[PDB]
Amino acid sequence: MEPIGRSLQGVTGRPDFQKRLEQMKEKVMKDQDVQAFLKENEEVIDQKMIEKSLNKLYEYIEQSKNCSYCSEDENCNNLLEGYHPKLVVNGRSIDIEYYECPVKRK
Ligand SMILES: [Zn+2]
Repeated sequence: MEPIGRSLQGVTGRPDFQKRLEQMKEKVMKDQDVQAFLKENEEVIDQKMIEKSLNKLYEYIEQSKNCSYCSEDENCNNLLEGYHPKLVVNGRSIDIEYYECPVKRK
């Protein structure tokens, strides 16, 4: 009833960096596309892979999920316009590839 080795002990190393870290960590695990991709490739992806590819997954959700080739969102700065970003597992790292907007097909 009395855990002698309580793991609830914060390491003294906690700069504002960790505040970003925990924020983005949650933010990534808060996006709907991420949920779908996670379970899609959960057999391949590991927890650590997520934290390693954190930057990618966070940049993924932060950018335009859609594209102006379909949406009238002119306020979204897209350079890979005509495409949409999707996550892909490449070895031990998760990358962001663009697939062509299906709206190009009628
Ligand atoms: Zn589109």
